[PDB]
Amino acid sequence: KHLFTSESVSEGHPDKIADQISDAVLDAILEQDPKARVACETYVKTGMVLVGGEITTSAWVDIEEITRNTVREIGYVHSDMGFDANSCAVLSAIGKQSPDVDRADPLEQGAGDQGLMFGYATNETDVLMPAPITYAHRLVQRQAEVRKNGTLPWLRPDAKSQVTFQYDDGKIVGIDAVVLSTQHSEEIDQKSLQEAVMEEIIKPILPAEWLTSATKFFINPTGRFVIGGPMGDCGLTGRKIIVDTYGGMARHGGGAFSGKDPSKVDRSAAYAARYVAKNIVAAGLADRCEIQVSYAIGVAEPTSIMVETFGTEKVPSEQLTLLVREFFDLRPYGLIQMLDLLHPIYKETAAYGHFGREHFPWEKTDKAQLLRDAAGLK
Amino acid sequence: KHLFTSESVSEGHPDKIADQISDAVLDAILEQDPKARVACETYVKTGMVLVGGEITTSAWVDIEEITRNTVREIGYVHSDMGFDANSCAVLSAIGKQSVDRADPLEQGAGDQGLMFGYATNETDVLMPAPITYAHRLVQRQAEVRKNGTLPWLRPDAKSQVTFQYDDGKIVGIDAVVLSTQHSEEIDQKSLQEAVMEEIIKPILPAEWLTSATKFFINPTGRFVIGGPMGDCGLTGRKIIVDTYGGMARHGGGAFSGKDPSKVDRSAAYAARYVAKNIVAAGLADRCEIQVSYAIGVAEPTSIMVETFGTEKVPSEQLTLLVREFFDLRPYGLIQMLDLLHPIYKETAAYGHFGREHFPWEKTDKAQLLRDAAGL
Amino acid sequence: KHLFTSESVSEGHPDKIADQISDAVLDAILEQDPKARVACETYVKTGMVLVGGEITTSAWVDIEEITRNTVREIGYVHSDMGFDANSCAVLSAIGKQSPDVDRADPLEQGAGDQGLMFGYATNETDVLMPAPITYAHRLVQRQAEVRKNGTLPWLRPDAKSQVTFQYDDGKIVGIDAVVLSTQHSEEIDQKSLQEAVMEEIIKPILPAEWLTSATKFFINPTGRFVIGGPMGDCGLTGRKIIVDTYGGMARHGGGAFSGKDPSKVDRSAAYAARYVAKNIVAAGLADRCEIQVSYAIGVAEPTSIMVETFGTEKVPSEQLTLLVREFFDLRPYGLIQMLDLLHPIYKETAAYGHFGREHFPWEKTDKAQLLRDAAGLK
Amino acid sequence: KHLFTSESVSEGHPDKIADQISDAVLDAILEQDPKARVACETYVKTGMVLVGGEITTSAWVDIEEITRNTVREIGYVHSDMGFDANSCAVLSAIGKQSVDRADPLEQGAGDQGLMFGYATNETDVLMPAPITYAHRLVQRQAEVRKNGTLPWLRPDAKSQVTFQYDDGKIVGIDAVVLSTQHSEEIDQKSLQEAVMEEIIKPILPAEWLTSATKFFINPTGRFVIGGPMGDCGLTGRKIIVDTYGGMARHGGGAFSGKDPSKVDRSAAYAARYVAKNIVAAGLADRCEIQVSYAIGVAEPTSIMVETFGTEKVPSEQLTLLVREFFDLRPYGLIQMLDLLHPIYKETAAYGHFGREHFPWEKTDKAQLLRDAAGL
Ligand SMILES: [Mg+2]
Ligand SMILES: [Mg+2]
Ligand SMILES: [Mg+2]
Ligand SMILES: [Mg+2]
Repeated sequence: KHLFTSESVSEGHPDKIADQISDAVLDAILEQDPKARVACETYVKTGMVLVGGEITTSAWVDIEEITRNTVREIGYVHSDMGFDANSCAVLSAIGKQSPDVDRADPLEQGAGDQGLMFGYATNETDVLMPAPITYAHRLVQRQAEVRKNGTLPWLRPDAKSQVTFQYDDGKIVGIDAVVLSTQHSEEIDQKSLQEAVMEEIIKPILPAEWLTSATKFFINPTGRFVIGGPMGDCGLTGRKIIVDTYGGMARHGGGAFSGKDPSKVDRSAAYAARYVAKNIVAAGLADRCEIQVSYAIGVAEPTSIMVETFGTEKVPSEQLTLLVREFFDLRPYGLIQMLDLLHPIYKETAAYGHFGREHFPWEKTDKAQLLRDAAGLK
Repeated sequence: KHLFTSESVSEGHPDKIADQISDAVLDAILEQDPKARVACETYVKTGMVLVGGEITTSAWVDIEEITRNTVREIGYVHSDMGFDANSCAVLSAIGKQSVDRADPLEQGAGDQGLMFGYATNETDVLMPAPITYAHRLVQRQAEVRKNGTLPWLRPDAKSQVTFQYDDGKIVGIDAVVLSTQHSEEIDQKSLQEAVMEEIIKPILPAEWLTSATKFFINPTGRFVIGGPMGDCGLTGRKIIVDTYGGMARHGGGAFSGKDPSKVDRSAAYAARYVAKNIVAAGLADRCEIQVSYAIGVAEPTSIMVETFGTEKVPSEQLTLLVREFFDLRPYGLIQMLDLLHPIYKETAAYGHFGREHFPWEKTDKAQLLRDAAGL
Repeated sequence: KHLFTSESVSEGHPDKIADQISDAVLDAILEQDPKARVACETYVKTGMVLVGGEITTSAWVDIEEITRNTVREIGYVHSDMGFDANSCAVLSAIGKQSPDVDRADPLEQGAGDQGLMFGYATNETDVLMPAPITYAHRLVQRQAEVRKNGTLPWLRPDAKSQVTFQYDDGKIVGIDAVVLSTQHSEEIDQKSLQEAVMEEIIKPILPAEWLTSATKFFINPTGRFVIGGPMGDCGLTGRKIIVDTYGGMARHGGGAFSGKDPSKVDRSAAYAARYVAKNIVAAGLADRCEIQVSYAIGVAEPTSIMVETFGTEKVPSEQLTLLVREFFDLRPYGLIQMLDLLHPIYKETAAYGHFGREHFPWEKTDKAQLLRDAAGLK
Repeated sequence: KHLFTSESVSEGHPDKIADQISDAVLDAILEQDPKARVACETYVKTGMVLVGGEITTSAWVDIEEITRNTVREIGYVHSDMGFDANSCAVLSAIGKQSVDRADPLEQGAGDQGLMFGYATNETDVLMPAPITYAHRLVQRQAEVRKNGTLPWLRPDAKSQVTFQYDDGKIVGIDAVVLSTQHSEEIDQKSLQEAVMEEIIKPILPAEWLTSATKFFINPTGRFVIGGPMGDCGLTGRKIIVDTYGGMARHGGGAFSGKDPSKVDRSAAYAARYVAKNIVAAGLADRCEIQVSYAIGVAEPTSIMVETFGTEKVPSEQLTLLVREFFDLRPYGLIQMLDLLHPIYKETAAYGHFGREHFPWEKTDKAQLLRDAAGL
C-alpha cells in the first residue's frame, strides 16, 4: 500500500559511459577555457565511440585521448568484457562557432535557450535527497567500489539497481522490493552471485531496519549477465536524466546535463533549482520542496518560478516564492557566479548522481541560516 | 497562485527528427514482423543520420529509404535549409541482440523500470494545458508551413507556454514563446505578425490571452540556420515533451525506436490509458499512476494511484479498480491496447499523449469504471 | 646490375582486410543474385569497419555478419592483437539503385565506365607469372600458413614481404635482397624471430640456387612488430592494386578489383587481359606478353587493344593483335560469358594475388592450343 | 602501329575529392609543422566526409574547416549538385601513431616499397601524351566552369585519350572521351557542341585530330547526379592518373595524405626528377627509373635505369650518373627537392607530374648531366 520505486545504473552502463565521455571532454576544455561554450553529444556502440556536437573555445583538446582514458577508468580494458578503451574506435563530429557583448552587465545576459528545469529536496535523508534514488545510487556505486578494490573481482562494470519503498503519509516505512542485476565474469555461478550480492553489496547499504521477510529481492533475475556495456547495447548522453536527478520522486524538465557548459540552463538552472530546494529544506522552511524555473531564449529573468511545498511548509508558500526570488540569482550567468561553475568539476557528476554529494557547489547549504531568519524563524 | 511552464518542439527539431526516424524504422519492421524486437537509436548531425541499435526480426527493410522518406516528409529537402533528405549521409550500425511461458501473457518484464501515467480534466483531451497547447503551437506551425499559408518558414521550431493556476484552476496564459526557423525572404517584424495571426491566435483560447500576456516570437532575431545543422539530435532526448511537459513525473524511459515489448514505452502508454479512463469516469479530476517492473517478473512490482485530493471515490477503491479493469503485465497491456501495429511514427512528434486516435487514449473503460464504483 | 623488386602483403594487412570484406560481401550477394551490381568500398580503422558504396540486387545480406566472419577467419579475434572481429564496430553506408534492356543482344551492352586495364604473363614461372611478385606472394601466404596450422604460434596476421631479383637479359639470375617484416606476439624475441623466419618461412619458398652469401636479408629490420593490423593503421580497398596484380613487373590501369561485380570492367577486363596474356605465352607465341585494353562508357567494343611482346614474340605482333581480337570476346558482358564470372568466387581472390593460382577462370589455358595452330605453329 | 590509352578525372571526381582533402589537411599541418608525420586517408560518400589516419604533429588544425574549404573550392556548394561543402558531414578518425642517426640524411626508409619514375620527350613537359592531354581536358573543363564560360556544367568529370603510335612516334589521336557533370538547364546536343568548342578543340592539337578521330562526349546521356553522390571516393584510388596514365609502371603507393617522409610519395617524386633531367639532358628519349627501399635502410635497395633503346649514352654510364648527381636516400631527397613546404594540395588533382612549377619537375641538373656525359 502506497509504494514508490526508483532505479539507478553504474558507471559501466553504456548511457553513463556517454555521459562520462561528454563531461570528460567538457572538463578538459574548461580546464583551459572556463568561458567555453560546449554542447558535446557522445554515441557509444559496440567497438565505437562517436563524439559530436558544437564547441566554441580557445582550448585545444585531444578527443581520442580523453575518450580512451574515460573508458579506461570505467574499467573496459579488455575485449572479454565486450569493450576495450585501447582498441575501440573514436570518431569526432564536433562543429565550431555556430553563426549566432550584448549586455552592459554580464549578469543580465539572456538565456541561451528556452526550457524548464526542476529542483527537489526532502529531509528523508542526511543529504536532503529522496531515499529510493539515494539508495539506488549507493547500490551501484558500491558495486563499482567492490569491483575496483578487488573485493569481488568477477564483477563487470555494467550494473542496474532498483529499490521499491513502502510509504505511509510521507513516513519512510521500509523497503518492499530490491532489484540488482550486475554484469559478471565466468569466475562465478548464479547461486554464488545471488549470495555475494547480498553480503557484499546490498547488506552494507540498505539499513537492516527496513528489510523484512516480505522484502522481495531480485538479484540477477534473468540469470547469466556476461555480455554488457556498449557490447550489444547503445549508449547516448542524456538517456539517464531521471537517474541523474531524483529517481522519479521529483519531476523533470527534459534537459540533459552531461556535455553542457554552465551557460546551458538545462544544467545550471537545474543545479540552482536543487540549490534553492536544498536550502529551503535545510533552513527548516519545508520538509519536501520542489521548485520549477523556466526560461525564454534571450531573456535573463526566468519566465516562471514555482515553489511547491507538498503541505510541508513552515511559512506561507507565497512568502517562500518571494524569498527564492531575492536570495538567489536565477538569471543564467547569475547562476554561474552564485555557484562558481566555471571550473572542470563535471566529469565526477556524470556518474552516480548529480545530487546528494555534499562537495558540489549546488549542494552546499550556506543560505539556509539566511533564509531561516529572513522568514522570521527561531 | 502559481505558474507552470511546458515546452514542445516541431517535427523539424533535431531531437524530434531522430525520434521520427527511429519510429519510422520501427513502423516499417512491424508492418512485416509485428512481434519484432527493435531498439533503434538515431543520431542526426550536420549532413548525416546515424541509425543504430539492436534489432532481431524476420523483416527485411531499407534503412536509407525509410530515413530519407522521413526527413523528406519533415521538410528538409534543400541545402539552403541546412539539411537535405536527398543528399545527406545515412549510416547504419544496427546489430542483432544475442519460449519460456505457456501463456504469452505471463512473460516477465524485459527490463526493470518505473513508468508514470497522468490525466487531468483541465482540457478536453484530459491532458495538462501547458504541454497540450505547447504541442498545438508547433503543430500549427508545421500545418501552415505545409499547406502553403506561410511558405517562408522552415521545419525547425520550438514553443513554450506558461500557465497561471489559482490552486488547480486555469486563470489564463502568462507567457507564450514561439521560435520558428524561416528563410531569408522574410523580415522579423512581418514574421512576428504572421505567427501571431496564423499560429498563436488560432490556437490559444482568447479567454486566456490578456494584455499582460507576454509573447516572445523569435526572441533573438533571425532563425535561418536550423535543424540538424548548428545543433545535434538524438533519439529519446525529448521525453518530457513526449509525455506531460513536466506536469507529471517521468521514469526516464524513451519511447521512439522501441517495440511494444519494451516496458519503457508500453507501460507508459498503459499508465496513461488507466489515468485517462479514471479521470474520464468522474472518479478524479487529476490522476497519476506509477507502475514499476522487475526484469523477469510479469506482475508489476508496484502500482500507485495518486489523485491529488481530487478523488471522488475512496483512494483504496481506485487502486482496486485499476487492478480489476486493467492488465498491466508487459504482454498483457500489448493485448489490452493492441500495440503490435505500425502506428508509432505518428507518436514521435507533437506528443504521445493527447490525440484521441491512439489506442492508449481511448476511454472505453470509463463507463465501466464508473459503474463498478457507484455513479 | 639490372635489378627488379616486388612486394606483397598478407591477409592480415589492413588494406587486404578491406579487400577481403568487400569481396566477402560481393560473394554473399552473388550467391543469391548473380546479376547483381555491386560497388562495395570498405574502410577499416582501429576498432571499426565501415562498409559503403552502391549495390543493386534482389539479395538480402547481413553486412555485419559477413564482416565479422571475414575478420574472424583472418585471425583477429582478440584485443591483444589490436583488433577483434567479435567486438569491433561495423557500420554500413550502402546506397541502392543509383538513378541511371538497351541492347537486343546482351553481349553488345556498352561498358559501365571508361578506363584502362592491363594483363601480363611471362614463362619465368610454372604459373606464367613474374618471379618477384610470385615469390613475394608465396612468402606472406606461407607466413599465414605457418600461423594458422600452429607451427609458429607467436605470429600475428599483419605481414609484408619484398624480394629483389637480379636480372641479366631476361634470365632470372638470382635473389639479391629479401625483406620480410611480420607481426608477432610477446612469446618470442627478435633474434629468435629472425632465425625462425629463415627456417620456417623463407627457406621452403626461395630456391636455394638463388640465394648466395651476397643476398641481403632484412627480417623485421626495425625490430619489434607487435602492434599491427587495423590498430594504428588505416585499411582501404583498392590500395594494394600492384600487390593484387604483377608486383610492378607489369603496368596497371588504376582500377581496384575487390568489391566490384563482374560487370565492372576494372575487374573483369583485367582478368580477361590476364587470360589473353597467359594463353599467348602458354601457346608459345611469346615469352613475355603484356596487353592493354581500354573502354568508353556506353561502348561495347574496347576503345583500344595493345599487345606488347617485349621482343619475345614467335610471330609478328600485328598478327598477334588480330588473333587476340577474334579468339577472345573483350566486350564487357562477353568477358562474363567467356570467363563464367557470375559466381561467388571472389573472396578467395582478395588475398594473396588475383593471378598465378590455376583454379581461377582467367588462369585456365584452354585457348593456347587454339592460338598456337591458328597462328600456324608446329 | 599500336594504340595506348590514358585517363584523368576532374577535381570534382569523388576519388579526387578525397585526395585533395587529404593533402589539404597535409598542407595545413606542414604550414605550422614542416617535420610532421601525417598519413591522412579520406572517405567521401553521399553527404559525408570521413577524414582518418595517423598523425603526429605539434600543429593544431581544424579538419572541418579544411575539408569544407576544399570541397567549396572544388565547387560542390549546393544540394542540387549532389553535395554541399557547407552542410555535409565531416567526421574525423585521426589518431597519433605509437633521433636514431647523427646525420638526418642517413635515416632509414620508413617503409619498404618500390617506386617508378618516367620521362619521355613526346611532349614539352617531358610526359606521356595520353596522360598529359587527359589531364588538360579535365583541367580545361574546370577552367571554363569556374570563369563562367560554361556556367551550366558541374565539377565531376572524366576524360580519356587514345593515342596511336608508329613505334615510338605520335601519329595522332584515335579516340577522345569526355564525360562532364552538368545542370538541368542544358541539353545533350548543346552540351556536346559546347565541350567540343570550349574544352576539346582548344586543348588537343589540330594536327592530331582527323576525321577518323572518335569523340565520345557524355556517351550515356545526361550527367546530372555526380560527385560523392551515386558513387564513393577514397584517397589513393587514382594512383595511375596521378602519375603517368599507365605509360609507366607503378609501385602501388598512394601520394595524397602522406608527408614527405613517406617513400611512397617522396621517392616517386625523386624518381620523376631523375628521369626528367635525364631526358632533358639529351641522354635518352624515354627513361624509366625504378627505386626500391627497405625499411630501416637509407640507401635504396635497387636503382634500375631503363631507356627503351633510346639511350644516347651507354646505359652503365646512365646508372652511374644517377648515383653521382642524385641523392635518393629517404631524407636526402627531401633536401634535394625541398619537400617540407605546404605545396601538396595542388598536386592532388590534374597530375602530380607534368607541371613545371613543382620541385620534382625542375630540370636544374640537365646541363650538369650532359656535361658529365660528354655532350
Ligand atoms: Mg539506453
Ligand atoms: Mg537536444
Ligand atoms: Mg595503405
Ligand atoms: Mg573510384
